[PDB]
Amino acid sequence: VYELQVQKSVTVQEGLCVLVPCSFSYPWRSWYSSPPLYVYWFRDGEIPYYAEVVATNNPDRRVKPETQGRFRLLGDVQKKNCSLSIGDARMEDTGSYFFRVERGRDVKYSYQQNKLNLEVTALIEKPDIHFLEPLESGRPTRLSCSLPGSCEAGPPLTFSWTGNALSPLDPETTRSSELTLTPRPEDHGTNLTCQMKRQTTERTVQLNVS
Ligand SMILES: CC(=O)N[C@H]1[C@H]([C@H](O)[C@H](O)CO)O[C@@](O[C@H]2[C@@H](O)[C@@H](CO)O[C@@H](O[C@H]3[C@H](O)[C@@H](O)[C@H](O)O[C@@H]3CO)[C@@H]2O)(C(=O)O)C[C@@H]1O
Repeated sequence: VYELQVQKSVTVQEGLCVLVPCSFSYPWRSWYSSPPLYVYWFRDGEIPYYAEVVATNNPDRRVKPETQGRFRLLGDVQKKNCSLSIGDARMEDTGSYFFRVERGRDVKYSYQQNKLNLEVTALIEKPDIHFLEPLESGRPTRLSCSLPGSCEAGPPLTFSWTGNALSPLDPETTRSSELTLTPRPEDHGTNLTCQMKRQTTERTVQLNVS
């Protein structure tokens, strides 16, 4: 009657983030005496009684400072959902984790047979630059630099574009995610680069000003 559905292993590039679909079941006498349902996600081998959750729906249980903000229980706990959202991954998060349910004095149980093995890899993916593809001189167009599979989980990502085609403008307006520019002819073929840090990921593109 105590079942938990979840893929056993998971992977994420450092700094990025992933969602772990999870479902769970437990016996419920189901009558009016309906006490609160509390769920926890702990690190492997920690004792429910004395550990800080990596994630929990209990508003009294303290959460591991390291996982606060990055490990969140998506979906509805009252609806078999134990899905875990893991953001701004860290090599440190690498490890095993188990899920626990507690409801009333009767329902108490750790799903020790279904641990979640999270593995954090090194960040390879580089940012992205998007636009309409006009590339006409004397015609301003905005660019959108963004990193794939990222969450607004941890500390925001700092932008900064580099290039010779940036001189014809204010060094200030060169920190946003988006950016406009009236491309010049000397900018055509220029090497522009968008950098990102969470408070070495670069994307350098040759400008095609027609
Ligand atoms: C079965 C049920 O209705 N709920 C039990 C649960 C479940 O059997 C268990 O969660 C399934 O994984 O066990 C409860 O007691 C356990 C709990 O106190 C944990 C806390 O650490 O310890 C468990 O025993 C440990 C033992 O202390 C260790 O020395 C050993 O290395 O591992 C054991 C686990 O295999 C207790 O069984 C629970 O609430 O989790 C009591 C529920 O009634």
